[PDB]
Amino acid sequence: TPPNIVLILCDDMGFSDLGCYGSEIQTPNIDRLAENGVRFSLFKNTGRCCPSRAALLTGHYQHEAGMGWMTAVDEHRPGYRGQITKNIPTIAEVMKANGYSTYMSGKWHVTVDGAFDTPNGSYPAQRGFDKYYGCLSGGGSYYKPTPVYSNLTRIKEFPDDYYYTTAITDSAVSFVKQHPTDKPMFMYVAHYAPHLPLQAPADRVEKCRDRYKVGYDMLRKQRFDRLKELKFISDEMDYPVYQKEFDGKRPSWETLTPKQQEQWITDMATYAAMIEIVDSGIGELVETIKEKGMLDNTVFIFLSDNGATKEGGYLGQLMADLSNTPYRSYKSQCFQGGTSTPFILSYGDAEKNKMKGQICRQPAHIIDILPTCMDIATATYPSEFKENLPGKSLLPPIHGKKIKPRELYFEHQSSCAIISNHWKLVRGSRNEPWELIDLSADPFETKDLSAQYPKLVKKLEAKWNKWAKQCNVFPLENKPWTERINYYLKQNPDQSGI
Ligand SMILES: CC(=O)N[C@@H]1[C@@H](O)[C@H](O[C@@H]2O[C@H](CO)[C@H](O)[C@H](O)[C@H]2O)[C@@H](CO)O[C@@H]1O
Ligand SMILES: [Ca+2]
Repeated sequence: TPPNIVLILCDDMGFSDLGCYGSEIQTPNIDRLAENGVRFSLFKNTGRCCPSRAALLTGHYQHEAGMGWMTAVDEHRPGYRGQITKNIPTIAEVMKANGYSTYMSGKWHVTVDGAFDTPNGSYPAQRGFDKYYGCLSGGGSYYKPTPVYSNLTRIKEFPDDYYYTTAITDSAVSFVKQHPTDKPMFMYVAHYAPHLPLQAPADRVEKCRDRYKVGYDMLRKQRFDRLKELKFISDEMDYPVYQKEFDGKRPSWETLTPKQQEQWITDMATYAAMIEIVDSGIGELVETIKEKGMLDNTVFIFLSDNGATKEGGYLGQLMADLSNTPYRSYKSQCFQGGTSTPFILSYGDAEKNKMKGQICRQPAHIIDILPTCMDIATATYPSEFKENLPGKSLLPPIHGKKIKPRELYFEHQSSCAIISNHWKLVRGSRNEPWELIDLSADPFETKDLSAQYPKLVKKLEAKWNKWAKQCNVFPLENKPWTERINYYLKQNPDQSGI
């Protein structure tokens, strides 16, 4: 059979949150996949949950798939349907067409929020997955997610010790146990952790608490120094302290009150525990693949949907500053902090890892997941659809072939970016000017060159506008969350996603 693929996606995890990307968070099972396999330094995602999940599932830019913004509202306009289109197959439908058994555990977040009570054609088990267990929602608690579905069956009752991360791991383990080993398996594990709220069993929090007592300044510099030791960042690079995003008043650890420090420690220890429990679960899933005799014919892939968030509030922004090290800004904008993710690709067969323990510096985007999975599987695109995938297989550069130049596109809430070769043109919103960043010299986006290269600003801006028009990105929208939902509910309260 062609190789099994286990595709693991964490939620709002920052660039340096894994041990193998310089973390104080202990991720021994993920780090072992990295040691066996390859880590990417320049893998980017969209900056937000629903767009990243649409792009991952389709291999297309988010607006082409109908998810320019979020499942919170269907805007009833091209690019912004709050839901993945029927008109582009998902990775599950592609793998199924090539004889794969398809399983998904965890967070979907590409079905319109108004369609949570009855399947509307966009549910996981209607879009290529033979088995699904998880919550369709992008939000909610670890103790009672809603709505939870087993395929198309609504689950209303939960055992008294329910924890969503544990249920995701246990459902994935159960799918592998039941998997007929004469068939290839495609397994998507969409973890909720470390998405808010901050919830974890007390023993795992207390296991993490001590290391956070030193505060974020000591921990953040230590992550930076580990990123140099690990060869993610050149020895000469200065430790970046970001002031712009804190309105010029970034509070040093010593500036917080005792009560604020104690709350930051508890919050970050809880965040760490949430990731450690995912890592324990990855351990369990790897153990199950071994027991089933599947390891030597399995490929593991790990990434995050978007950078760490400041949505938790003031102390949450300081958590996200630490998590996104060395990069600026957060989830929901197109700077490096919101868009940079770890990316690991690990063959269970040691001999199939041609860059064992190394970093691959191929620039890449979450659109690359589907063509990479099709290359692993020697899979053909379903014959009823024209194959127009904009992304690239990432297999050639980890099998010794030369890095290829990329042109990558970003938009979220009128935050916009194009990466073209070593250049990044980026804006925080339509209310902020384009900034031109030389990523080769200035990966932390600290020095705007736009005044120095006005012709290049114009060329990159024109490339971005051509992409945006072609992908149904326009018009841009930046109304904040509640105002935006109310506006489009008023325009058209049909949130059925039919
Ligand atoms: C109640 C309310 O209006 N809160 C909103 C948040 O929902 C929103 O955060 C997003 O929430 C969705 C919910 O499915 C996902 O959890 C997503 O990951 C979040 O980005 C934020 C956005 O800034 O605004 C309010 O807090
Ligand atoms: Ca997310």
